[PDB]
Amino acid sequence: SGFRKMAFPSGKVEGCMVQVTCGTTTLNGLWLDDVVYCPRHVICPNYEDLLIRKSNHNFLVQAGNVQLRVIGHSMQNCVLKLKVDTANPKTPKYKFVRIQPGQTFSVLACYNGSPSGVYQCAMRPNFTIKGSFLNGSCGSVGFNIDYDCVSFCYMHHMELPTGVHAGTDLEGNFYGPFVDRQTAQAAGTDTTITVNVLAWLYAAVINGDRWFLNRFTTTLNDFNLVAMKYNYEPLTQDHVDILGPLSAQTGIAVLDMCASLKELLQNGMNGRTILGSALLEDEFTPFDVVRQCSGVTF
Amino acid sequence: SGFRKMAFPSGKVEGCMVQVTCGTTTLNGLWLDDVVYCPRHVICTSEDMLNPNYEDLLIRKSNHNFLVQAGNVQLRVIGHSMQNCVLKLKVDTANPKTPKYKFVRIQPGQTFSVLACYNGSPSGVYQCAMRPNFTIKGSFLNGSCGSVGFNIDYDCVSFCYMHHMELPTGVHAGTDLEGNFYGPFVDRQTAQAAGTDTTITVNVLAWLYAAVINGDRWFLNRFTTTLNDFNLVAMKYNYEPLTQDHVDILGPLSAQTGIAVLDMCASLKELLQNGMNGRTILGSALLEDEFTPFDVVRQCSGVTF
Ligand SMILES: CC1(CS(=O)(=O)N2Cc3ccc(Cl)cc3[C@H](C(=O)Nc3cncc4ccccc34)C2)CS(=O)(=O)C1
Ligand SMILES: CC1(CS(=O)(=O)N2Cc3ccc(Cl)cc3[C@H](C(=O)Nc3cncc4ccccc34)C2)CS(=O)(=O)C1
Ligand SMILES: [Cl-]
Repeated sequence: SGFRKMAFPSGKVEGCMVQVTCGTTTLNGLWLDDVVYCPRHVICPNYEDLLIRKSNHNFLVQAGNVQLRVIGHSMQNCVLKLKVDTANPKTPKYKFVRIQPGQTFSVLACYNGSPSGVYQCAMRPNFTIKGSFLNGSCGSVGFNIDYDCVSFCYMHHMELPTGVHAGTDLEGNFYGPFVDRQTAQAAGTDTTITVNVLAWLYAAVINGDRWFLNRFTTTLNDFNLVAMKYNYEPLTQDHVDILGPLSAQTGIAVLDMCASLKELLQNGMNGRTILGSALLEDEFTPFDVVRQCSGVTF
Repeated sequence: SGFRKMAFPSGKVEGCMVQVTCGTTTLNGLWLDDVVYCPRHVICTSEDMLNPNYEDLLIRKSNHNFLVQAGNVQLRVIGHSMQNCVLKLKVDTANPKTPKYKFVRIQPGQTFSVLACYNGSPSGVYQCAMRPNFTIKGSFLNGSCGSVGFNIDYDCVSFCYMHHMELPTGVHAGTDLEGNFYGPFVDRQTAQAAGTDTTITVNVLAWLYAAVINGDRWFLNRFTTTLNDFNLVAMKYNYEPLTQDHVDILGPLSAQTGIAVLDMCASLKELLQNGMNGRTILGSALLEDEFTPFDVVRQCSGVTF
């Protein structure tokens, strides 16, 4: 029993965190094999003009108490790739993956190449993440683990005026319409991840919370007409198919649970909670619910 | 900016998790130097759990009855002893991944990270608090016994909890690493229930100061209160009494934000009376009590917004 916001064990990622310094800027880098990956703004804009003026010895890379020697450098989109002399002996099995909004991941927040905390979060529909970062956190990474392979999906770059965060995949492509520079940019209006709220309602049923269930069902079209009015993402047939296993386990059809979500949206909770929460939670995917309500290990 | 429920990086603890098997029971163990620590109920059958005599069950065992597995390697058990509700298995190999560590016993209201494991393999990490009734609201399934709670201060891992059992309400009970249970609980399947739970007042206050540091002041008022009048009101909402020690501990956050502890106490009294009125505090519609004053200073900036 119990339902917590759970992150993946961070050990395989901790062994990759390094400190990168260029002049007066200090941020975090990801050391995989003989390459250190970090935000290109560490050189700060015309990034190719700023980069051509730098030499290998201008980049100071520190792994623990050891200084790594930079022997080459190149840029790929908004990420800087620093070739080093030493391959990381702690390099795990890994892949670089680009996630979609609504997907969740673990974040290992670092300052000065040292990991300080781990938390779970989701890529919002507006492509921002509601993270917890201070100055020096740039270059901190987001990841998922599938068996023994770490899938790197996010690298932190900046904070927006509303306190939310923006970053790139590990190939340096931004999530969202953002740019790496000091300019007027704001997060778009955000929406609730409908397939995630539904998965979290199934997790509540699994843990013995059934007060919100009703005898009613709905059509997918009628549900979406209601959901659009509460700034909820449209629910697709793919989402319905993905919720199939949880529907079969609890005996509650996906459209049956949608009628419960419609009633919660029009009437509220009435002084009640679901899994210790007075809000409808949208940062657990259907896979996160199945993984936590089973013993999947790494 | 931002305020998340943050756990400590789990790497130093992952390198200590092992699988312990005794007959038909399989659970987790903590391998530190040449000793593996695990719940003593690994020697029990499900029947035994009603009224087990652990001393009588242990005397009948030999070193080779305990199978210890670290990754794909089998560790050899060369000795065994019992210390309260924990079994200590002496092994023939010291853990090369042993971090700098200490065994600490925490008090209710304190927080810690939990590395949940099944079959000696870590599956997830989460943050939680020791409740006033000495239980923890964890996320554990069968096979999680022996999973540990910890804090990492500087490069040292302070082990404070080892998981032993799930009570009938879904809450969890366990021991410190010296095998002493937190709460009036026993490693017996007897009729035992968690005491009435209460809100950790000093933690809710710390969390209100974290919201002021992040720029939110909608809940503040022009009133103050006496400590006694605050406690008479707080008791009525099942909130823990606030002591002078708690007031002293909140001093740094009070000095940083410019809001006296008893003025923050007045704002809490008002929140309990009125509710939130469709508003949230740090993305939450409930008053949060699983962040200590130390957690807030650690996570939040030193500059108020
Ligand atoms: C104070 C702000 C950030 S900044 O001006 O300090 N900043 C400019 C800048 C521009 C482009 C790029 Cl790619 C990166 C950056 C940097 C940046 O965002 N860093 C930070 C990342 N994460 C958390 C941060 C918490 C506090 C301060 C900096 C944080 C530094 C936040 S705001 O109100 O939108 C402006
Ligand atoms: C299913 C229950 C636990 S048990 O009867 O399987 N159990 C008895 C017992 C007694 C004392 C001691 Cl020290 C240990 C144990 C064991 C125990 O609690 N195991 C477990 C630990 N943590 C999470 C668990 C989630 C599900 C199942 C087992 C879990 C085995 C929970 S309940 O509904 O109140 C009965
Ligand atoms: Cl303590």
